Amino acid sequence: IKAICTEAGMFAIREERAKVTMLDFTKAIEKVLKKTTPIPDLKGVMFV
Amino acid sequence: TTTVGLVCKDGVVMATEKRATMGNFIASKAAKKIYQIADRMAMTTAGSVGDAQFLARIIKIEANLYEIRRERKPTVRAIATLTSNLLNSYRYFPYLVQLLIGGIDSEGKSIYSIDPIGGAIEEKDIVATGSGSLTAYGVLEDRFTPEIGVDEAVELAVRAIYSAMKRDSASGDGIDVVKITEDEFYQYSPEEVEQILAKFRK
Amino acid sequence: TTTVGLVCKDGVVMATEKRATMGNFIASKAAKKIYQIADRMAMTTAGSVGDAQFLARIIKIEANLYEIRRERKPTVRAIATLTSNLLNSYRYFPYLVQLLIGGIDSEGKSIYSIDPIGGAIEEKDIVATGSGSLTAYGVLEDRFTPEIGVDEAVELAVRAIYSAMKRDSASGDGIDVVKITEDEFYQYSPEEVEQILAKFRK
Amino acid sequence: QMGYDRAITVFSPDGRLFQVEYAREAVKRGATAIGIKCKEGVILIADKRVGSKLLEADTIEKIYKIDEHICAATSGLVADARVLIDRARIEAQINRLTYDEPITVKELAKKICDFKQQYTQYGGVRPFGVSLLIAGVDEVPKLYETDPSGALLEYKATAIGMGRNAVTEFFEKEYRDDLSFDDAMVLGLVAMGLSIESELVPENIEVGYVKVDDRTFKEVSPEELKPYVERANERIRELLKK
Amino acid sequence: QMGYDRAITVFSPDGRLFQVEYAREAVKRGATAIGIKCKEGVILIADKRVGSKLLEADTIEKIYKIDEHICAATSGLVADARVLIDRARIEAQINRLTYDEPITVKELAKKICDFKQQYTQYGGVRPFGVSLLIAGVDEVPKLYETDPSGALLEYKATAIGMGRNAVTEFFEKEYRDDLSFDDAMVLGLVAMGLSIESELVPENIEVGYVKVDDRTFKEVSPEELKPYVERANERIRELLKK
Amino acid sequence: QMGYDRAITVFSPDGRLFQVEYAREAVKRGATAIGIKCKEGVILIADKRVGSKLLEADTIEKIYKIDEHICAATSGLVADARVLIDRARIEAQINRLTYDEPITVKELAKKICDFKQQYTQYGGVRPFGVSLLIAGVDEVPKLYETDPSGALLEYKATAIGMGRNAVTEFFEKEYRDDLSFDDAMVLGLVAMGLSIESELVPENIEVGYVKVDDRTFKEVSPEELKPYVERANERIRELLKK
Amino acid sequence: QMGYDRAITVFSPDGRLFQVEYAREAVKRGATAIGIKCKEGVILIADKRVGSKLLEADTIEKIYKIDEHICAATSGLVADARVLIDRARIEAQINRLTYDEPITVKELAKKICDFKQQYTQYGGVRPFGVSLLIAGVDEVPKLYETDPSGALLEYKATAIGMGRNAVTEFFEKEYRDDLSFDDAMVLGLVAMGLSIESELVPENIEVGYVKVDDRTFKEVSPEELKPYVERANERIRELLKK
Amino acid sequence: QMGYDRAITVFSPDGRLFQVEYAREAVKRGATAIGIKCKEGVILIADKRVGSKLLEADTIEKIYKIDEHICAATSGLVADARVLIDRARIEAQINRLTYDEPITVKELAKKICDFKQQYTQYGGVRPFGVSLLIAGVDEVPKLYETDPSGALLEYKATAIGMGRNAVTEFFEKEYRDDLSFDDAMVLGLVAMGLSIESELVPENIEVGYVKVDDRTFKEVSPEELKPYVERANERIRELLKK
Repeated sequence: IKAICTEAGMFAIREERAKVTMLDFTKAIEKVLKKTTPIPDLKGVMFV
Repeated sequence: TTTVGLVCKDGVVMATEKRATMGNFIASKAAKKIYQIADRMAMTTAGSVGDAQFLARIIKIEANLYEIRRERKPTVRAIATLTSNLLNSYRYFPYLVQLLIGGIDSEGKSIYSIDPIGGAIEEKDIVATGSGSLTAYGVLEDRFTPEIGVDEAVELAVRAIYSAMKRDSASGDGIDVVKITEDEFYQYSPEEVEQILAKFRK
Repeated sequence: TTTVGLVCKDGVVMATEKRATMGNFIASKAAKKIYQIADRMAMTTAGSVGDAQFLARIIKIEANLYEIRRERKPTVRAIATLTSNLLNSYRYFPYLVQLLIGGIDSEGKSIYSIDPIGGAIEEKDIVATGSGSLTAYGVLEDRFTPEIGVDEAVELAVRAIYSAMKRDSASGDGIDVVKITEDEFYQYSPEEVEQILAKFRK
Repeated sequence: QMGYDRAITVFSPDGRLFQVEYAREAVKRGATAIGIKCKEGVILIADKRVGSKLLEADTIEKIYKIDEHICAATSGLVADARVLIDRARIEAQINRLTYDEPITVKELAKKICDFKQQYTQYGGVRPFGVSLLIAGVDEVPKLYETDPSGALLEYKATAIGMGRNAVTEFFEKEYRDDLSFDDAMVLGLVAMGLSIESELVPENIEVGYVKVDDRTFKEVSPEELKPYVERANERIRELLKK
Repeated sequence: QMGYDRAITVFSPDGRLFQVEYAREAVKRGATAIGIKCKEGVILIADKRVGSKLLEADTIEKIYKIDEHICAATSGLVADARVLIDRARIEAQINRLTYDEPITVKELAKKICDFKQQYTQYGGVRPFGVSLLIAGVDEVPKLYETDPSGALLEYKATAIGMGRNAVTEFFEKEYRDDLSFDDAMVLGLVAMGLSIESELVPENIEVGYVKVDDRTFKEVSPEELKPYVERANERIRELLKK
Repeated sequence: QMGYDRAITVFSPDGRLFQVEYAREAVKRGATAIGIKCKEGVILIADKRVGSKLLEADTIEKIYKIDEHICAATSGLVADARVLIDRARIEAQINRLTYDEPITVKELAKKICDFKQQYTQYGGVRPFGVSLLIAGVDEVPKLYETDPSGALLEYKATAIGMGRNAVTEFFEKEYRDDLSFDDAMVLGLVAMGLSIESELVPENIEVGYVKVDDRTFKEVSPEELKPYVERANERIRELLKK
Repeated sequence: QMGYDRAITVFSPDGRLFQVEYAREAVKRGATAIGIKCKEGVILIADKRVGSKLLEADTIEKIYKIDEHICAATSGLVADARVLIDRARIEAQINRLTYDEPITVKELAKKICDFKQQYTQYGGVRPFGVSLLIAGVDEVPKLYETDPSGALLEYKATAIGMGRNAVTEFFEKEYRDDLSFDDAMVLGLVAMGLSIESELVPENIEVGYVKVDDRTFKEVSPEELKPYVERANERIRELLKK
Repeated sequence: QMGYDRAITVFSPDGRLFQVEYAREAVKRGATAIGIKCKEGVILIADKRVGSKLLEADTIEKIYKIDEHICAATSGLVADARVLIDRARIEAQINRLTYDEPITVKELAKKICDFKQQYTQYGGVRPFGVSLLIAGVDEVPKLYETDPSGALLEYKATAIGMGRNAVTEFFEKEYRDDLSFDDAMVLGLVAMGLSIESELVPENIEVGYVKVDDRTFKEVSPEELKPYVERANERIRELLKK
């Protein structure tokens, strides 16, 4: 939770704002998580 | 040995000899050759006694089994096919018995004959099968209309087995009439049938 | 028993006689010997009733299966060869039936004739098959036209069978004709055909 | 690691056959297909988007005839579909032989469920990792979903595969049990668009149906499917703006 | 480790087979079912509420007619249920084939039990992770429960599935052998009602029974079901104040 | 740790099958069962305090009829027990079939031992975790124990199940060979009461016995049990005191 | 994937079966083979190139006659392919036996998929580690691809093997449906030229085809080959100047 | 890599099978066998060199007769050879049985690689791990290498065994398609001498040959090897001065 709030804080900074909005948090949940375990792969071929 | 079947408007009526004779030998004077297959299905067998019973039991077992698996009442058309399939597959154990399956179902009324050599044919609203059949077809057809009630049908049914019995020296005086009226499944049994033919005197 | 066939330029018309007679003994009121295999395919049997009924059901069921498979209705030829192989596999069950398998496909109109030792053979003319067949050929062959419709084939198919009936006491009465106009599977049924033979006698 | 997904015979401590929830995931990754049950019939819509245009644009098939009154559509391995459908089509034709009766959608469902449960129970042979939709009209419209483990679940409307999740929420709101044939069809086509996140084209959908009054299976032809699509694209676009 | 649990051919060091011990909990993962016995017959109640709007309100079923005078419930895998009850039904009808006699309530559950015992000893196959409750009247009512091992225990009121813990505590106080058919039926509905934490609706639960007068299986339409559900629901409201 | 308890095909270098010794410990998690042999009959006493109040009085009920002079109790998997007890009935009636001789107990136990050794030798399957007490009067009263392994042992008092260790010690003191039917029957009841740590009543045992003179299985009735219970409780009370 | 790739009985947590994905990689070990369908016939070009000049270039060949109007090419094991295609001759012949009909290319593809699928299910056996290109004319041109799983994909310009990646790229850009038999012939020689990344000569490559006007299989003699390659060469040089 | 060489059923991540590659390593491990084809025949030479002078000079044997004009010679496990060539002989006779025709080197090669592949497929059997160079005259001389994989390849001239690479690099330079019969067998003695790196005597090589002009397999005696043996030696000495 500390990492979400710091990371959300990174979006707010970029966009030049003091306040953290709703969009920034959900963006931080997506950001942090994505870089830790992956999403691509795969569709058939043979699994279709 | 002979068996009859006719389609009533409000029912279906079929009949069996309840005493079967061959030579001077009588096996039983309470021998079943009339089979209750399900609640409003019946089977009447002409041909051999023993093979009748043995085949006939398995067909009961099927009626239940199918009804449970389908969540519905079985059809006549299912079981009509089935007997014949069983009979063709076990021609190493052949059952040399001539069946008549008929009755009432969701599909409606119809009477199928199954040959002792397999195969399921449909008869329009009359059927006879056996030794006494040749005469019997005409006996029924005299008073057969499609709007004949159940009561007149049973009268009518007796007269065909009655026809056979005098010609041959080796038929029974026992008789069972089966009524299938979709409200009862009544088995008239020798006594009740007897007095129908005591109008016919003998 | 006798069945007749002729190959028309607008379909296939084949005909059968129901009722199977030993000499004066019939086994039932009527007896299916006309099978609808598909809306363009027919099977007309001369032989035993039971053996034909057993095999016919089978044939119908694998016809449907092959349709799905190729997504492409079975040929007259394919049914014929299927049938030869089914009869030789089951040559250990005593089935003696002579078959006429016919219809319409993309290669034309044809009938292939089957004997119960195997075999399918091309006819694009006249084919007739059974115990009444020799007399039957007298009618068919002369009055053959290969410029004959399916509508003059029915007039002819009656006359051939009618003549066979009057020269065998092992044929019954129950004449059905089947007609395959390439748009349907028409069965005339006993009644209508009876009237065509009334104007071929008194 | 686990050793409970080594084989089917091994349950996890969780009281789960871990290897059959993994056969389940096999369905999800493949392309989507939707059955939509109304009282005027049943509708079956299934993928043809697959590949590019180096493939046939009429690549075959997701919409298998089983009988002339019963159809099915699939997700999962279409290897496992090819054999499973072969067995289904034969299983149905056996019923017609030995009873001369069309098999009922429900009774068919039990027999293929039993077939799948044979490989599920045995350890020396892997289960199927394919789901089956069986939609037909036997004498009322009926729709089942057959699970990879041989389980039977009856649905009001269902989809399986990739787009399942999008459909679940969408139908949760709009679908009614009292829909028209026209309505239900157009709507499941709206739903099929959302599933693949694009407009339809009739070359990217194969669509079949079994009607109540016809009692027959018929596959809707690409340009006879085109006006339906045409009224469906409006809605799909409306919902992809947001 | 521990287990000694990757096969059934290996006993764990505790004298158990973990494989069978995980399969007994696979019942608890499954849907609840409730059995209750009285002396005017034995009522068997099964939860037909599974899913929500996406699933049909009639999901099959879960309370199968096994014989004419015998029914059984299922809990555990839907998939395993499907095959077990096919065999069970075959065996019940096979007894009449060879004897022409009603199969005993006690003996039919035994021969269901033997099939799974088979699957406990051969390693090539897993045991079924399913429990049937076997309810009937042979000529006095009898209630049994079948276990994933093939273990057989005579019950007089029981729960299985989700409701396993709940209903036992509930029946400690409530249950008695002089309840009437009606008081017992109603007591069965409350007991499922604690299991799920909710008031019941006769439309999403299926109830069957074999009475003693009839000795024939019957099934309760949701229309007949209404008054019972009504009497049941008052007590369920009383539960869910705590 | 070792592959030696991880297969049933592998002897340890200790020259022991640990799988068979963990099948061994499958018996001990079954409820107690005791056998007493007297010169006047042979007596099998078995728990029926098993279960809750939601469980029948006559709930297992271990002392199944095998023949017309042969009963057998069990401890272990109640599943695996039913098949061995069933196989015991067939083997006995086979003896009756092929010779027309009353089933020698000794040979029946031998024939169960060979049947159980098919499952011990083979590794694709597993040997039953049940100990049976084979007892009956063929010509003189006899009592044996047949093991999970399928090994023949002669006993004249023994116990099997969780009560075992207590009862071995009790008979090492008490058991005698100058022993009368009533005394025996009292004595073994004494022993059962130590096992359950609590007083007996005729509703928490079943006792079967096979007389010499009669040469038949008979179950003792609860009313008939009662005097034997009363006499036995005197010693139970003394020995559960210090 | 790490312990879920040691057999074929496994499903992985991805929903993929990694043992089947490793079999697909077996195919890319071998060389490219390419098929084209145009409206006048279907075209099969196999690589026949030798890896040493001590071989004879007539056994690394891919083209096999299967019926008088169905040929097919291969990539994968050589070993597996020869058995796979001796089966496909027998299946095709077996259809002629019972129907008197040469096998539709669509049906033949469905049969041999179903054969390959049984080698995937069994854990006693590995799949066929091959993909095929089945090219035929039934009445109108058809071209289908088998995957090593036994899945079926209809194609219309295609390849398998190593050079597959480049041939896909090639037909993405170049291939249109307005091409003649000659014009499609040249494009498949150009697609083979891209993938080996050098100029061809007609002794390292073999062409078979099926036309619709002749409705037969023919094999292009080396004599008839030179002009197609001579045109191709003109265009293979241009891609070696990119 | 471990676990992709612990089974024959396990395809590796690369598409290679390291088991089968290790069976080819088995073929290189053994003794050498060289096959040479010319237009007048195909001459097959095999190492007859022994470990000791305690072994009978002819060790049974290095060149089998399979048909009347078909021989093969061996490299790899000599164990596997016994059964594999036995099987090969029965097959060459079977074709004479059922067509009354001598089998062709394609079709004998074909049977034997199909038979190989079947035991590569199964995981319950491991394949033969020996390679034979089958030589014979059909309409033309033919020389085939049957690989332990189950692959056939036709050669102009070839080698297998430990000396394989040496004799492939040699024939690349020397081999031409003009070589005489006598100069062919000599050229294969030169090859043979290179592999072992020792000079030849007729007591450490075995030559048979297949003549077109006789159309029969013949076995060359040491006596009738002697001129060829000296001639080849002059050249063998020169290669070991290089």
